[PDB]
Amino acid sequence: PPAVLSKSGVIYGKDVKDLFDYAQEKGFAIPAINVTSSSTVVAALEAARDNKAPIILQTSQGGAAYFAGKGVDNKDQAASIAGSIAAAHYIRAIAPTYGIPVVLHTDHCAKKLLPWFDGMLKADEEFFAKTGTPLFSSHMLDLSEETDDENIATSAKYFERMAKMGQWLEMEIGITGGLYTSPETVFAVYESLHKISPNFSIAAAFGNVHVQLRPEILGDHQVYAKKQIGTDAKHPLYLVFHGGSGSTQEEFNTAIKNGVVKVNLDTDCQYAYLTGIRDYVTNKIEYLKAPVGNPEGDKPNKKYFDPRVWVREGEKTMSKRIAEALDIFHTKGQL
Amino acid sequence: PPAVLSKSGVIYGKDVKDLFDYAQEKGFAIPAINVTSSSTVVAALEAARDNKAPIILQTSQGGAAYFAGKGVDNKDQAASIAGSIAAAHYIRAIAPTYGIPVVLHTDHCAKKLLPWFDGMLKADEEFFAKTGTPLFSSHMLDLSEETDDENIATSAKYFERMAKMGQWLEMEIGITGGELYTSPETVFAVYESLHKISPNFSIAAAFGNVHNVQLRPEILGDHQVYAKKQIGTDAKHPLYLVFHGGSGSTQEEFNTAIKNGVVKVNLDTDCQYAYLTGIRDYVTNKIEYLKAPVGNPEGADKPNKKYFDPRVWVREGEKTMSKRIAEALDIFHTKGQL
Ligand SMILES: Nc1ccc(NC(=O)c2ccccc2[SeH])cc1
Ligand SMILES: Nc1ccc(NC(=O)c2ccccc2[SeH])cc1
Ligand SMILES: [Zn+2]
Ligand SMILES: [Zn+2]
Repeated sequence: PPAVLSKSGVIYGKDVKDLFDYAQEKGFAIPAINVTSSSTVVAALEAARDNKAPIILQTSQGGAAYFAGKGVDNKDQAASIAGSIAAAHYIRAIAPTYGIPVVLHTDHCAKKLLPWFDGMLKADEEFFAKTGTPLFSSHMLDLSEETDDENIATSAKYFERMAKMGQWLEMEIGITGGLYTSPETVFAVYESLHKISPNFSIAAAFGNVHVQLRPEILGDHQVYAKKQIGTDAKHPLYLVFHGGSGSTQEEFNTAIKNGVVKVNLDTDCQYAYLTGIRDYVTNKIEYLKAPVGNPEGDKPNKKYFDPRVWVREGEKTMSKRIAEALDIFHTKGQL
Repeated sequence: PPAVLSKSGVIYGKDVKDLFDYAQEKGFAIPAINVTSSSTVVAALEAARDNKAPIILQTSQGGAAYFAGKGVDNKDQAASIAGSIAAAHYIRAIAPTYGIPVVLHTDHCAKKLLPWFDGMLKADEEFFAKTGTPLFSSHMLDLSEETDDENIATSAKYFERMAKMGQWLEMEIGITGGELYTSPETVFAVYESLHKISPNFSIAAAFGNVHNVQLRPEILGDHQVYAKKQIGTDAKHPLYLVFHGGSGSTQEEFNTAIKNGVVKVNLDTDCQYAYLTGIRDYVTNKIEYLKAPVGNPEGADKPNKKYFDPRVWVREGEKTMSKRIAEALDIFHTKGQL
């Protein structure tokens, strides 16, 4: 039973691999929560701690720039860089308080956003040089629109640099090549990256739109790589499940059995966080400065407009949503 | 033209004193905004960069506990400690991007809440020895409900720890006795004992600023005149004074306070309300705010993702909070001072 399960805070290095191996041994996936604010970070960590689960927090390119603020010019990725770095420091500072291991990750980065990747890496190296761990646990590349050769080459280039800090890389491959992702395509991703380090996961195109979901193809990848490596391991790969919301428990179940360790579903969470604040539409009569239907012409509506009151409703409704995912992915109780 | 006017990010030590001396001399005060989230930090920093102004960000005990999460038990001030620390790293990390000096401060901390103060000072000291600077620019102590000699005494001991780091202390004193407005005699007692330790401190007196009695910013002039003669200096402002919680004061009441040497003004309610308004005004798109099924174009065939994305509606509250902050930076003549 790996030490990572009894740690609290952001985890790095071997702790990330041990966590993902544990997920595969025990048959569970860990949801990946896009976070855009201290308030969405809080809702995710709280859902995870209350369900005694590990969790992945990730910033997308736009989430990271929202952490910087939308009024910060982002023509040259300076806002995604600075904001991903500020979220990283915030999350590291508060995450230990929730008593759970946390994987700090960054989301889709296609070729035209590699300057944002570049900025995080430099920061990671800096941090790594003075503290012994990088700043982010994990990064994603999504060169799936490039040729698979170019995607694999560029991933590998970045991965070499990432492997010096034992940092995890998630990479996405699609159906471009030079319909689903063929198992031999996935294996070429494995062949290059495994040469550098084992610390990497693959998001393949298996009907997950983001005409039908084909989670069993993830098993064909695992079987193909099984026979190529000559191993008895059921799961030679670490697999990731992107988007395509509305998939049922059986679909998530065959994907997890086939070695998926991580599931991103961001429209679910975005909508969930709105509802609690949105339903604070019933208190609209008490939502002007003094003037309230309840009593006074003259009442102080301060106990109603305090953001600590209403924002907490979105946190509450996001956290419940994440609690559902945590059970559906069998990650509840796993610590 | 002090250096601090040209710096980006959270400022410390003497840069704080410089900023306040420059506030006192050019006749402006600086709004202190309560933050409870990254979103609300962003709103304050954006309004200050947009209006070329320095700004103070502060976490109340409850705001700091909010940054940790309401789900985090706070019986021993634990949420308030972790949350303010985590706000400090976040604010320190993002503030340089907005290009303005930022005072990172903490709000009203009474006797019962001193564990929160202990936990913050503990973290400032570790961080100081690692880096040469504390986490927080300044901290506030509010022991006004305690006897006045007990207030000056606890505040002197804490101020002696903060002065190793060059940290700024703001202390509040009320109308209590121990051996109706704060007397200039009583105010000078505070200055007497704290100034021996370091000059990096400001004072919040009870001058009718409810939080019977009328608002009297003229007594803060009485404070300066009393101290000035009792010291011998000939400068107008031997005290750094702060204006707490001035519910709807006039422009002239604020001008009186500023010219009597107030450098810092906080009023929490307005910001809170302003942040809400922008988000509350996304009640005009209620019909687009359930999943997948939109009134406007097509039910269960037109997606609502682009409207319920929090990056959209939260921004609206940010924008209306910064407009109010911008109006406050005008009112306190802090606009454009960089
Ligand atoms: N009924 C139901 C359906 C789907 C889900 N999955 C999620 O929410 C999820 C998954 C990954 C990341 C974030 C979330 Se909020 C949870 C519950
Ligand atoms: N018309 C008007 C009246 C008062 C104010 N003052 C403020 O807002 C303020 C002051 C201090 C701290 C935060 C804010 Se939002 C601003 C505008
Ligand atoms: Zn993808
Ligand atoms: Zn006060």
